[PDB]
Amino acid sequence: FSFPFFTEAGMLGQYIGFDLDKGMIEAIEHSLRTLNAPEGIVVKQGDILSDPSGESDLLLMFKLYTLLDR
RNA sequence: GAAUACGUUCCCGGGCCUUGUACACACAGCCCUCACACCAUGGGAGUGGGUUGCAAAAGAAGUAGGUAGCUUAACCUUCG
Ligand SMILES: [Mg+2]
Ligand SMILES: [Mg+2]
Ligand SMILES: [Mg+2]
Repeated sequence: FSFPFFTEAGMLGQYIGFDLDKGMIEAIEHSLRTLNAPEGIVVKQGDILSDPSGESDLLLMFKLYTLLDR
């Protein structure tokens, strides 16, 4: 829900955060219409101690910490 | 200068006693946080032999056996 403040500046591109807890991702992904969260943002599951492959521009690391160095 | 506690179940404080205790300066006891180094142990792709076992092949020296080639002083010579 950082989008209200990410777009307060004008980030409007594809923000897609990847968690693993599906009982938490689906307890927060239903919000798309229930809460009427902005319609310009996707979310998809994924880890990073296993899957850091792709290309993007900004790489938000919030709960990475040293769990990958664990 | 006088209207006059019917009553002690109640941590100003102590005695008698009991069970414990996560107790001995001596009373109370259920994590929120992490890459965690570095010496010791249990492992552990492959390397390598020791010592070699096993299926064999090949066999140096020596010892023994055979042996039509070859060679030779003692013996017998029939004297070839
Ligand atoms: Mg007392
Ligand atoms: Mg041997
Ligand atoms: Mg010989």
